[PDB]
Amino acid sequence: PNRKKEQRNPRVKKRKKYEEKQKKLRSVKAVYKGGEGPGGYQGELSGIKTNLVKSVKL
Amino acid sequence: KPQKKETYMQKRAVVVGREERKLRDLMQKLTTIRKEKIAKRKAKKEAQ
Amino acid sequence: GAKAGKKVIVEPHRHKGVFVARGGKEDLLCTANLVPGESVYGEKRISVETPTKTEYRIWNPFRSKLAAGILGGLETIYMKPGSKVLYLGAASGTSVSHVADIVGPTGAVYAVEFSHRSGRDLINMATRRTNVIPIVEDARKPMAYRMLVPMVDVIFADVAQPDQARIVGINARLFLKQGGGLLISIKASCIDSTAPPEQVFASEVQKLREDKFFPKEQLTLEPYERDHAMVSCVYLQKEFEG
Amino acid sequence: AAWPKAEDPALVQELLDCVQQASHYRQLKKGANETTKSVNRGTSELVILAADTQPLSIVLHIPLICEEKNVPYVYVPSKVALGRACGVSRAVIAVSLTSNEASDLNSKIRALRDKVERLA
Amino acid sequence: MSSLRHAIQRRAHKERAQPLERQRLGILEKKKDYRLRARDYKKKQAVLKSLRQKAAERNEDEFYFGMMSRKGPGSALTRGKGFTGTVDGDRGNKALSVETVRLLKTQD
Amino acid sequence: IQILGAEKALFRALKTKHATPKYGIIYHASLVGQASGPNKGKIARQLAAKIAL
Amino acid sequence: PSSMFFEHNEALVPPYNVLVDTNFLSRTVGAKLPLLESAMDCLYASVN
Amino acid sequence: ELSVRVPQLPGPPDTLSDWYNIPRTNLTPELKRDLQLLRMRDVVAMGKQFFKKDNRKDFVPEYCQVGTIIAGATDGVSGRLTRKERKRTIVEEVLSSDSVSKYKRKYHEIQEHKKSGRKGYYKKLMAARKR
Repeated sequence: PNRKKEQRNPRVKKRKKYEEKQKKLRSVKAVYKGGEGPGGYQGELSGIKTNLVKSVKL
Repeated sequence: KPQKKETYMQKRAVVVGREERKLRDLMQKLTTIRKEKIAKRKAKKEAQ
Repeated sequence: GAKAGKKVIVEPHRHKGVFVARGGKEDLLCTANLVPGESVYGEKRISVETPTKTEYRIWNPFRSKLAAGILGGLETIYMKPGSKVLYLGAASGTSVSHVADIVGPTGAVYAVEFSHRSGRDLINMATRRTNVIPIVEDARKPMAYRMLVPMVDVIFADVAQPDQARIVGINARLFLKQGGGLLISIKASCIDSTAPPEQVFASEVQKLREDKFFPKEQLTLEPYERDHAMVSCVYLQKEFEG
Repeated sequence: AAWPKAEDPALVQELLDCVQQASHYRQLKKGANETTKSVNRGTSELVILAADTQPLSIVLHIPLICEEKNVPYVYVPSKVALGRACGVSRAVIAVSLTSNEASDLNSKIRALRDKVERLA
Repeated sequence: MSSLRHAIQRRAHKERAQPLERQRLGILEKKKDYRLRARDYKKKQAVLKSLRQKAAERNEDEFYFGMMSRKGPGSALTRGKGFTGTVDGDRGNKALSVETVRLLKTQD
Repeated sequence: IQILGAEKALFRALKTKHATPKYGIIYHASLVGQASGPNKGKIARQLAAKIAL
Repeated sequence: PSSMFFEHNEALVPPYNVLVDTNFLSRTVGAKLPLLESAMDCLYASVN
Repeated sequence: ELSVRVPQLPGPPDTLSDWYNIPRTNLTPELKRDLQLLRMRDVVAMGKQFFKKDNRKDFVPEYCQVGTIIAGATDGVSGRLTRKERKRTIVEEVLSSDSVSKYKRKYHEIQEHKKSGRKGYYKKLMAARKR
């Protein structure tokens, strides 16, 4: 069968699989990814939702 | 039934300005793009 | 960004005393300014002319671990307007101004700082706000300010010490009501720099439970600070007030 | 004026050796304004301040921001030695060495800031 | 199975179009478009069959209290040329008293 | 003279077919401040006419 | 929770915290088997 | 000393006592446009910045107050809107911003996709049959 240019090299495939599984991780949990930038605090740049409790209830 | 004569409350309506018509047109365009985006997201979630 | 002159609207948060000001491309968090018309540390503030004296001040989550925890989504922060708050680790009084702006004029914030130049900054901002009293003393020895602190309702603890749980344990044994709320901010790299942070957080929670607290919530405030946690616990009960 | 002063017995030289290691690893900011900007941006893990500074108010203004952000700070007694350890060809009076998520320098950073937190 | 088939086993079969000498009549309806047409017709006939059952099994002496605040569908004789079987609804307008029209005309 | 000073609300209301303001500068006189209710607007009318005279 | 990369717990590094159940404890006394020594010989690491 | 009292005897709250008296929403048409814009702020920044999907049935909250950012004393050269950009509402700022042509382009693509086969198409088919 016809296979992929990604599949002909086992390192480049495991590079692209890690880049997309590190990408799927940001959509579940929250990564740190640097604090405030050099510009300062431009607001919570993607929404603030008030009725959402995201703490592990001990 | 769609009314054919023009009522007095339609005759006495103020002609709206230019800035308010620009805001009205912008709100129309934003609401349509929002409705299309919501329908696409709901179709993708129903497929999943 | 959130430039000066943009129009925002200011709605109440789920918590009491905290508001969220949303507008355009950036929603931000704010508290009602106690002394209007002047910023403490050069923050952006929000003026609304009611149909003058009403101003709101923006609460930086990268600067203050309480606003980081509120944006993380704590279930409660225990400080309603009119509740006494003992702040431990009141370094220079930046977040203490926002806690005092939460608890309002009828509350009181007993801000304990140990260092002296941070004490100068704290005495300046407590000259401005008449409900925060400044206490320049070591938080490891709460016999120094037992004349000053009455039985408070909430303890905030933002000390970065390895003996943090013992400090908070003796301070809450001396100055906390039955069923007393507290929020402790744990920094894993300062508690145990070798151990993983989840194990450090579980060990600190277990030490609080040995020091008679009942922990009820815990969040790792991750997009604002690395390896930090905020643990909410109630002293000597299971419910908060009674 | 500099109360967390480092003492002689192999702590100043451990500090300057870790400083040189971080300067090779490119994880180090030199000079008072760069230390101030690194602490205010919060990336700082530890900050070394010279104590032989002509008038000391510079390395007195840095500990206020360090105490507000709760990062460790410590005074070494020679700005000439601090500049020689960094590799500058100028005397450096303030050095802040930052944090990265993956290194082997961070073990030296952690042991050093444990010793500094015991010094305070 | 699915691994026991080549790519030429997997290759799609294309659809023919309407002939170019006949393209003015519209698109050539294939099974998919026919399924859409049949679904719409079966749905409309199901609604019409339920409406015919409801019009057949109708009590001639029924009395709801909306009949004192609605105008009935009438007949072609009573209504006239403008007779649809639909009950006419209100557009929201109302006959307006003289004091309020005095106020509105002073404003105009 | 009844609605001198209330001209912004006046011309806003006249151009949008709202209801015009009842008084202007005249409101902070003495004699319209004793009334209460609709008698305030009635006394504003009568006082403005007497001011014109 | 932090230190969780897609069902891989990065929080567990030695010294391993091991919770013991009553079934495991009764059977590790029944099999003439020392508890901490066999746990250390299983994990090749210091357990608490 | 001690006077005759004034007798002053003749639903939902007006101001919140726990939130330092935020007044109830005077639901003006400009505030209604602003609130529609706030629930559609994902569409405004066209995919460059996505937002938390908060979708209640009523977008108008009970207590609001339209305010203005004053000033951060640390940043005042580029974190400050100029005089020809400090506008009255939020919708006026969105319209004075760029990418209004981008909104119009996306609207016309949606309009073509929705006029794709509805009734002008059938009028054209009927005319081509009748010719």
